[PDB]
Amino acid sequence: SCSFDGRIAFYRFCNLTQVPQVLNTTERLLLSFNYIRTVTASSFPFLEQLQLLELGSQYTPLTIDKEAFRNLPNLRILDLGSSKIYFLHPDAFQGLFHLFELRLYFCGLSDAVLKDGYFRNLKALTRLDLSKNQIRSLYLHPSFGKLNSLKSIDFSSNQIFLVCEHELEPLQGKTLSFFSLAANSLYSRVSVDWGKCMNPFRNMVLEILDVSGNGWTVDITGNFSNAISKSQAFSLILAHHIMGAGFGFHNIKDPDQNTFAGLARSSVRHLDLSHGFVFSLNSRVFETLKDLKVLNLAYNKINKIADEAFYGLDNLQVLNLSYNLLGELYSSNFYGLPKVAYIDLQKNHIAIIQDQTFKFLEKLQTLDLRDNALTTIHFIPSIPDIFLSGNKLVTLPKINLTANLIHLSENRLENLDILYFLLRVPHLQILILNQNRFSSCSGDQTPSENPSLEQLFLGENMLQLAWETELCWDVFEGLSHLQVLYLNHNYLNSLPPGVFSHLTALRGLSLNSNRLTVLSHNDLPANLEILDISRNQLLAPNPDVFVSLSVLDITHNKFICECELSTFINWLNHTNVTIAGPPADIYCVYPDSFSGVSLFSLSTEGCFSLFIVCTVTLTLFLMTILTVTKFRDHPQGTEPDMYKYDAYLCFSSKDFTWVQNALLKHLDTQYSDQNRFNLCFEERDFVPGENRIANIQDAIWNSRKIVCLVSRHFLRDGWCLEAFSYAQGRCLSDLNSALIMVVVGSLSQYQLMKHQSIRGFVQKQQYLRWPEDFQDVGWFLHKLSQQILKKEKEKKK
Amino acid sequence: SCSFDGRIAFYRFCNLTQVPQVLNTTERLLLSFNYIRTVTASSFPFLEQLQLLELGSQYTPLTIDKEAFRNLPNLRILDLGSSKIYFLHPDAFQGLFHLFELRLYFCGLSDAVLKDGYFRNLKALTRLDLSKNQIRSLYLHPSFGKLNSLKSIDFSSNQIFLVCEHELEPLQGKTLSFFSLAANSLYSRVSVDWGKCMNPFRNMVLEILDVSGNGWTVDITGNFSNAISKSQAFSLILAHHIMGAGFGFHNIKDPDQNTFAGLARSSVRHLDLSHGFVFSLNSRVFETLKDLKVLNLAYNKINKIADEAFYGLDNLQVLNLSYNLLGELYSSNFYGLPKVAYIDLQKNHIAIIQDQTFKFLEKLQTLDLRDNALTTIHFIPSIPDIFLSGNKLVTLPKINLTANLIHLSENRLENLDILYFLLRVPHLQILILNQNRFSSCSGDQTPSENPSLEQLFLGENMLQLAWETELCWDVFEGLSHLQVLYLNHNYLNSLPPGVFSHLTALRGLSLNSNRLTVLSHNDLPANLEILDISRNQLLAPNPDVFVSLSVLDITHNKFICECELSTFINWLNHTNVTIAGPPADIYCVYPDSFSGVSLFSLSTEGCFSLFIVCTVTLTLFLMTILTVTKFR
Ligand SMILES: *[C@@H]1O[C@H](CO[C@@H]2O[C@@H](C)[C@@H](O)[C@@H](O)[C@@H]2O)[C@@H](O)[C@H](O)[C@H]1NC(C)=O
Ligand SMILES: *[C@@H]1O[C@H](CO[C@@H]2O[C@@H](C)[C@@H](O)[C@@H](O)[C@@H]2O)[C@@H](O)[C@H](O)[C@H]1NC(C)=O
Ligand SMILES: *[C@@H]1O[C@H](CO[C@@H]2O[C@@H](C)[C@@H](O)[C@@H](O)[C@@H]2O)[C@@H](O)[C@H](O)[C@H]1NC(C)=O
Ligand SMILES: *[C@@H]1O[C@H](CO[C@@H]2O[C@@H](C)[C@@H](O)[C@@H](O)[C@@H]2O)[C@@H](O)[C@H](O)[C@H]1NC(C)=O
Ligand SMILES: *[C@@H]1O[C@H](CO[C@@H]2O[C@@H](C)[C@@H](O)[C@@H](O)[C@@H]2O)[C@@H](O)[C@H](O)[C@H]1NC(C)=O
Ligand SMILES: *[C@@H]1O[C@H](CO[C@@H]2O[C@@H](C)[C@@H](O)[C@@H](O)[C@@H]2O)[C@@H](O)[C@H](O)[C@H]1NC(C)=O
Ligand SMILES: *[C@@H]1O[C@H](CO[C@@H]2O[C@@H](C)[C@@H](O)[C@@H](O)[C@@H]2O)[C@@H](O)[C@H](O)[C@H]1NC(C)=O
Ligand SMILES: *[C@@H]1O[C@H](CO[C@@H]2O[C@@H](C)[C@@H](O)[C@@H](O)[C@@H]2O)[C@@H](O)[C@H](O)[C@H]1NC(C)=O
Ligand SMILES: *[C@@H]1O[C@H](CO[C@@H]2O[C@@H](C)[C@@H](O)[C@@H](O)[C@@H]2O)[C@@H](O)[C@H](O)[C@H]1NC(C)=O
Ligand SMILES: *[C@@H]1O[C@H](CO[C@@H]2O[C@@H](C)[C@@H](O)[C@@H](O)[C@@H]2O)[C@@H](O)[C@H](O)[C@H]1NC(C)=O
Ligand SMILES: *[C@@H]1O[C@H](CO[C@@H]2O[C@@H](C)[C@@H](O)[C@@H](O)[C@@H]2O)[C@@H](O)[C@H](O)[C@H]1NC(C)=O
Ligand SMILES: *[C@@H]1O[C@H](CO[C@@H]2O[C@@H](C)[C@@H](O)[C@@H](O)[C@@H]2O)[C@@H](O)[C@H](O)[C@H]1NC(C)=O
Ligand SMILES: *[C@@H]1O[C@H](CO[C@@H]2O[C@@H](C)[C@@H](O)[C@@H](O)[C@@H]2O)[C@@H](O)[C@H](O)[C@H]1NC(C)=O
Ligand SMILES: *[C@@H]1O[C@H](CO[C@@H]2O[C@@H](C)[C@@H](O)[C@@H](O)[C@@H]2O)[C@@H](O)[C@H](O)[C@H]1NC(C)=O
Repeated sequence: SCSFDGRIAFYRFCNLTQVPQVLNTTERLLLSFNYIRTVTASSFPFLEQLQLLELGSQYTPLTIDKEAFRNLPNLRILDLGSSKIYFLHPDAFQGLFHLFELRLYFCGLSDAVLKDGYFRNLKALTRLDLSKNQIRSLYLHPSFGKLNSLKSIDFSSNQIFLVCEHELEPLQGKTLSFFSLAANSLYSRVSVDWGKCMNPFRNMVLEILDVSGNGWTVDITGNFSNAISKSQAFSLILAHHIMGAGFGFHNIKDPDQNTFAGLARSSVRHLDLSHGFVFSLNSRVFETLKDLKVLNLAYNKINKIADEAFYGLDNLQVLNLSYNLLGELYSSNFYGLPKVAYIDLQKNHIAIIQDQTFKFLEKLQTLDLRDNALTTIHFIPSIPDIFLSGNKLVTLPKINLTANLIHLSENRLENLDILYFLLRVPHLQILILNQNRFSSCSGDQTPSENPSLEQLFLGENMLQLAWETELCWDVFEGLSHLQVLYLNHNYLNSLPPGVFSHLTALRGLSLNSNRLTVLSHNDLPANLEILDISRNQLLAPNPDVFVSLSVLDITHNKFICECELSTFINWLNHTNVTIAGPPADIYCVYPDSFSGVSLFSLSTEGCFSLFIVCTVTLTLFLMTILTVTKFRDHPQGTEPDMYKYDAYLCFSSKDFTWVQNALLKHLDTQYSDQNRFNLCFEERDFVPGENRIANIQDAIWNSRKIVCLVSRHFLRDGWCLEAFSYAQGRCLSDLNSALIMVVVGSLSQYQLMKHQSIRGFVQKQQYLRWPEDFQDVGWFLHKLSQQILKKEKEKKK
Repeated sequence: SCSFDGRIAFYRFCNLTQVPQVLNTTERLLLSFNYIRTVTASSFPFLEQLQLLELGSQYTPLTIDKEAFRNLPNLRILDLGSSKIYFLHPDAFQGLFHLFELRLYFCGLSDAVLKDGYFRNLKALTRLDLSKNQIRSLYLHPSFGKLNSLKSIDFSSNQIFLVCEHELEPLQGKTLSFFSLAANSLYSRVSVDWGKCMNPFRNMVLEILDVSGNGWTVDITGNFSNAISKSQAFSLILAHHIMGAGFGFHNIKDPDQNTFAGLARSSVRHLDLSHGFVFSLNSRVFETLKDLKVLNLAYNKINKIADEAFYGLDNLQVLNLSYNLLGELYSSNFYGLPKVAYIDLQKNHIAIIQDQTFKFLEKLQTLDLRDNALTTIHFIPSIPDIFLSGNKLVTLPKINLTANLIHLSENRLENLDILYFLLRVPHLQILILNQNRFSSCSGDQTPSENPSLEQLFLGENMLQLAWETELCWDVFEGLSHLQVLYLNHNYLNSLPPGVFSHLTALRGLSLNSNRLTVLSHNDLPANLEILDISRNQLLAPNPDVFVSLSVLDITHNKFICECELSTFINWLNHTNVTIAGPPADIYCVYPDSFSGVSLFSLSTEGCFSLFIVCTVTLTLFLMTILTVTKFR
């Protein structure tokens, strides 16, 4: 099983009938590599909370009866992969109301025609997949008309030879409906129809159109381009064929001219050539298609790049050149792409990038160069974010203010390319430097000019000898990451106190996997929440302790447990458990006799054992069964009746910003995993079956208390339903702890209409107003967590 | 210190001068993560029986003087790793007579040229290593001529651009000397010399030749393959480059035909492609090389294999295909490998193996398939030994007499695959079955026909309900291993006496971690030396005792130290100390007052150290209910 109570998997166990042992709350069920064959009615009346029900995977089903999936309303998707169904029953998929996708990969369609298909009662049917089938006719059945949510379909590996006009009637029937027609993928078609009254693709807007391998020869694939004329399609991928680019080159230099002749009239926006194995890319390829807003080239082997190659693209935006470089490069790649913005040159084998490379550009706002090249920045436009990982030594950078994001992982940098790069990016926020193997660290000429520096990781790297200078002297909110910096403790003994002096808004410093001997403590910062210290050789105490410190990781370190240092072992004990890390991962090293004991067990004695270990286990057994009772909200299971909630939160819709961020989060954070402090709502947990006013009525009985949030808006339409209820039937008295008033905002007097119950709970004056200052934020949470846990007043007098 | 008197290790202690506290008999000294810098004469006149003296590891040695290692004749190896020496003194390594290997990993050679090197007085110098250096010239100094014991050297991460003929003169001087030239590994070379009177590798037999990453482009690397022509090399690894196989494919389809052109003349015997990241394996790769006596493909990612893929290999023997499977498989992989014998398909991800897989084979004598596939034996030739572990349910086996060794660990077997597989292996000797989780145990249809059965371990498994039948009725010298078999004590009561009946030449039976209630004793075997009995719930004595029993393990068991069973507690005593196990690990369980006391301390009476703790625990359990309800 993957997850307890929810996710259960059964990967090949050879069962005959379904598994009943599973619970009814199982949301993700997986039955594959098994056999059931005959699927009779009432198959799964057990589970009713399913979503991911991957049934069909080589389950070799022979037939399918009706009422198979009747008790599966919340059924999201169903994957009938590699199945062999012969008989298809009309009312088999009945009851599936929330069915979106449906994978019918190799369902064994011996009954090719889709007319007999039964996907009419599937309105939420979005992505209906049909691959590895034997469909002969592309003729869309009238049932597609009802399919409004139908967004994508993948017709691949079927058959379909001719594509008449009459086979596209339901298409023109819908005025607004996206359609990712992924047909003609790995087929054996021959010809199609053209002309007629209206072209088969005339007055028809499609989302996506794939033609991954259509014909056998270039001569028969030209007629098809004459039928796709006058068609408004977003994308159009011509993959698995084009081995070379050019004026209009595909295979043979003679019939390759009639191809672009039909796509010239149509205004193509997106053109992709993935897995096309384009060796050479001749001069001027996309010239007829200037309306190409976005292009795509994934997994290729480009080598011929002319200065007139990308010409024609007057308005390009996106362009992913993923794995298609290597084999030298020239100067000025994109000379005709001023409006370019996003480019993805991930995973390549470029040697050395020249100076003038990213010439004639301006609107470039995102440069992703993962494992691209040796990187040489000189004429790189205003790009806010850039990714440069998996590289080597980098040369002088050249960027501007616009750069607010930048990444550098798994590299080999120096103290030059980092200084100048930061000199003009005060808008920088996130920055990463993991496993860069820093060579030399300057005194203060590397991380200069960067006030808004938020994230800054310096893990796995080396410095000039050891840390002995302050680099972060201008970084206020600098969250550093010092993981194994190979720092020699000899120079760390006289560590400059002016390093952790400027840092005032530090969230947490992580000094782990390091190699120090004396753990200095400069508690100048006051916003430090954590300090990870593990895999070290520390053994030195310090009276100076931070104020906001809470979680101090100090596990697995060379601790000397003898009579020499008794002041250090004394500090860690005085710091209570509230200020310490897992005691379980702390053992003494130096001691040969005693090895594997936590510091919170060693005896502080100055330099009969069976009695010692027998008395201490008794003293342990004297307190551990005396403090768990005392130490360990109001238990719902001990309540007289059966209440489901602790407090019903009554509020307004305009004041959701507070009830959703502060109130709920501060009352749910405690005993969250224990699910003890539950809150009743009116929109999160309701009954459609029920009435508005009464929805609150039931919430009163179920909840232990009622904590409303009176406001200048809560009176406008939140009290209009409450006051009316108090008139007829009474429930909440005056001086009872059952009701708790909370004033989030001062409410005037003119707002109060003729309601007599609103001014009744204000007369008693027992509300909990929201403090204005931030220092008072806590005294409110105290009482807000008290009055509710308070025992309700009894009925007797 | 690792071992008393001999092995002492000082891992990061920060000490200027060497540790004088060590003894003279210290054979293994480890001084790393420290600092000494100036190494003056008479460094270690204390220790004189050293062998493993790893000195240099980031010890940042600035300079080195003479007479440093004078008092270290028995000094075997020295590893100066990650060091930074500037000045090299000629007579620095004097006195080393038994110095074999020498690791100079990143010694910081600011004085690149090796002419200034001083390794003449080192005759025992076998494996001289020089990695991560800055050597520019491959020119071998005349000093190599004296190095007769010089077997291997690793020239990696240096510089070396051109490899002339004149840089390979000391080689031709020696008529008999193995040399594992591991040069050109991660360099930045460009070209070499060709033609001339004689080729640079003409009339020169080498043991090993590594070229892990040489050029930058396929074009410049083709010149190198034309200079290595006519060379008698035992091995030749082309690693970290070939991302695809084929008729002679490497990178670009045009300049990859001139590669095999030069290696065609030279008769290659060993060809390895480790860490090559070979994805696709086209048809017919090694065709020009038919003299390849042995092959090797370690750490690769082979998706699919063609039928004519392994074509060309006429006389193959060894073939370690370690971690390079997954991605479906076809029928008849090695159709052209009759003479193949040893193959290593360790660590792979194969779903199911077809019927006809090991077709056209015969001289296969050792099949190692550690964590290979679901294993489906059908057309397997005469293979004496085979290793099948880290697998799942195994189907009907098909082997012959030739199989004398077989292993099965960490699996899920039944009573079918073990029966038939044993029906034709009377020559079997060793057999392991640790953690196989046996499903159903047959009465006598599983361990049949196997007289020469020597080792037979049945640790961690299950049987039909419990042990209640004699399986080893034909196994004479069968050394069983019964560790935790989940045997229910209810059926163990009527344990068939005919189980330990046939077993006469038994060395020792291990009945540990089990869960029996009564310990029976059928002393029929007269050769049983030992009988491990621990982690059980036994409490039954028996007059029948073996004769050759010496060590009887009987610790950590549910023993009832009361007045009920007095005959059992009286037996373990008469059996003397010579026939017993560690009394220290024997404590009473059932009792609550008398707890934690060895059977050889209990008194036999009819119905004082561990007594005071039983009284102080009561007094503190009485004085507590008193002062708790009062305090807080
Ligand atoms: C999973 O299925 C196992 C196999 O069930 C059947 O076993 C015999 C009787 C044959 O008829 C075979 O075709 C069947 O597959 C069960 O033993 C097992 O109990 C099942 N798991 C559950 C739900 O307990
Ligand atoms: C699993 O769920 C089964 C069906 O539960 C309910 O049955 C009736 C009472 C209706 O209220 C219906 O809406 C529900 O589906 C139970 O019969 C069964 O006891 C459950 N399994 C467990 C946990 O016992
Ligand atoms: C492309 O279409 C061309 C014209 O097809 C038909 O030719 C005659 C039979 C007319 O009467 C009418 O049916 C059409 O105009 C073909 O000559 C050519 O072969 C086609 N290309 C292919 C698919 O091979
Ligand atoms: C850039 O292109 C990326 C890859 O696109 C495709 O992803 C799948 C469907 C493959 O099977 C293959 O055909 C392509 O590689 C996208 O993930 C990314 O969204 C694209 N950039 C944009 C516009 O966001
Ligand atoms: C980076 O910015 C340089 C300076 O641009 C501006 O100069 C004057 C006009 C002021 O308005 C000032 O605030 C600006 O900083 C440009 O000269 C330079 O071309 C830019 N770098 C690039 C992308 O070439
Ligand atoms: C150790 O902890 C002592 C108690 O701290 C807290 O005291 C009140 C406010 C309670 O809410 C309680 O639960 C807490 O444990 C401190 O008085 C003492 O200063 C601490 N030791 C140190 C590090 O000085
Ligand atoms: C745990 O620490 C105990 C108390 O620590 C401190 O002792 C003195 C020096 C006081 O002035 C005050 O700071 C604290 O109360 C020790 O009594 C005890 O032995 C320690 N436990 C262990 C691990 O032995
Ligand atoms: C190990 O070395 C310890 C100290 O050695 C050095 O002492 C001075 C000269 C400083 O430069 C210091 O940084 C060095 O670490 C000794 O105290 C110790 O006794 C030595 N270990 C032994 C052999 O007992
Ligand atoms: C270690 O050995 C030192 C030298 O002892 C001997 O000196 C002359 C006589 C030679 O025969 C030489 O081979 C011998 O090693 C001693 O000074 C020293 O005490 C010894 N260390 C110990 C074990 O105390
Ligand atoms: C490989 O060698 C090519 C030409 O080989 C010879 O070069 C000199 C010695 C001439 O005088 C003549 O003997 C030959 O033509 C170069 O064209 C080629 O660039 C070299 N490979 C590299 C490093 O690119
Ligand atoms: C079979 O191959 C085994 C391991 O292969 C590799 O050995 C060396 C070169 C290392 O690079 C290692 O990482 C590899 O796994 C050998 O142990 C074995 O000797 C080879 N078979 C032979 C011929 O004996
Ligand atoms: C296993 O052995 C079978 C029998 O081989 C022999 O048959 C006659 C000729 C006698 O000489 C007898 O002693 C031998 O046992 C073969 O038929 C069979 O092919 C072998 N199994 C394999 C590897 O296919
Ligand atoms: C150890 O055992 C000694 C011998 O016990 C029995 O002596 C007679 C009565 C025979 O019947 C024979 O079966 C046994 O050997 C005791 O005398 C001695 O008390 C024992 N030691 C202890 C634990 O007290
Ligand atoms: C117990 O051992 C008795 C004699 O003890 C042995 O005495 C001498 C001769 C040495 O061999 C010494 O090692 C022995 O401990 C036997 O008389 C007696 O039969 C043994 N008890 C049993 C198990 O029957």
